[PDB]
Amino acid sequence: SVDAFKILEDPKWEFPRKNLVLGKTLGEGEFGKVVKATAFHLKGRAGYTTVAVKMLKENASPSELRDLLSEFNVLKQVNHPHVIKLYGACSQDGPLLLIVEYAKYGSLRGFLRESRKVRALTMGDLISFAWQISQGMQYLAEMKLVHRDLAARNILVAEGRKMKISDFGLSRDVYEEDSYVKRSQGRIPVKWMAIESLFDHIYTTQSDVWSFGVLLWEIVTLGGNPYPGIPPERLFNLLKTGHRMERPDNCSEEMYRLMLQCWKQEPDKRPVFADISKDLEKMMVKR
Ligand SMILES: CC(=O)N1CCN([C@H]2C[C@H](n3cc(-c4ccc(Cl)c(N)c4)c4c(N)ncnc43)C2)CC1
Ligand SMILES: [Cl-]
Repeated sequence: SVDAFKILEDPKWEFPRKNLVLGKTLGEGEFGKVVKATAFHLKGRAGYTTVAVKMLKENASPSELRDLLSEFNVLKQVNHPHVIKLYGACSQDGPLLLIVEYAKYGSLRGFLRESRKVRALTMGDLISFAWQISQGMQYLAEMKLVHRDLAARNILVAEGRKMKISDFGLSRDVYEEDSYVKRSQGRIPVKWMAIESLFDHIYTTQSDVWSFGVLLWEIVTLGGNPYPGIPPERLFNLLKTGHRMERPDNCSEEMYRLMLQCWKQEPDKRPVFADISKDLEKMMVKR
């Protein structure tokens, strides 16, 4: 009935728009506009706190609001150190604003791309990043939740070079809830899509392991674009015929072995994030 525009008000998460000073735009993707801000008297006590506010673009489409609200409810449920922390919101009688943790160093891909022309990033730094994101995904899988997109773009980096999983707009439950859900078709970048997602549109938690395998590639390549040059059809055939991405330039032999474990044909035989987090710690403790 009620048009999707009208949003419900959650009492715990509603923050006064009067107690918020917006500022410099941090980015404006298809997800929406995110600006830097600081909020006074946030979560009880007592001073101001520098945050980041996502919002609708000036030319927002209904699906953008539908996904921004689908991003809201997922952020409400989850609370984890390596998952960007939702601090508040501004829904009623005004533009919808999501007050979220401020991860200064920016998108992980932007963090990796900036460093290779310039800060110095050791190899031990990269395995720590994947180990951080493995724990965060481990937490989300313990919530029995699929994140779907998972890429070096959607991962954030906070103060002290700490990872924060973000962009929960496309998330879905591994076991469905709504009796009638409108499925958001073909929104995931084909290169990060698991073979089954390409084949049968199935986005499981083991599919996010496939996504994590591509993410590992992005990290070690420092922002590299996966499967270069290949069009969409040629990629589907490549994965169907059996080929994957080859061992990247200056990547560990046991690290590349893990990447192929995530691109296994059968999702049933794919390592789980809890058993992946142990594989990444074993890599650092040697060094
Ligand atoms: C086109 C494209 O591929 N781009 C790459 C990603 N860019 C994002 C803006 C920047 N960003 C975002 C957030 C943020 C805050 C709340 C939420 Cl709910 C979400 N999802 C994210 C954020 C932050 N808390 N602190 C610092 N920077 C931040 C990364 C946009 C452009
Ligand atoms: Cl974003």
